[PDB]
Amino acid sequence: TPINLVRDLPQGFSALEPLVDLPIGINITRFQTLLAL
Amino acid sequence: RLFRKSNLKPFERDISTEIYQASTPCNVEGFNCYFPLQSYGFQPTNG
Repeated sequence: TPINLVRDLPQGFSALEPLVDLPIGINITRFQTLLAL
Repeated sequence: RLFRKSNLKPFERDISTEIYQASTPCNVEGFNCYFPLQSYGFQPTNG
């Protein structure tokens, strides 16, 4: 996005474009972000 | 796998060795709770 705005999210619109689908399946849950330091 | 708590969904894998409680709860072999897996007697003599 061109996202810069001022504060919080703006009133705009756009959409994703999928990249890949890999075969994990196997009951996926508990997504966890990897924060840096 | 001969025992499982709940039926697996289509295209699902169960490599876990979770012991099943097939009515007396267990915490564990011989009777009423077994190793989930069971082996095949594949022998040439088998029909």
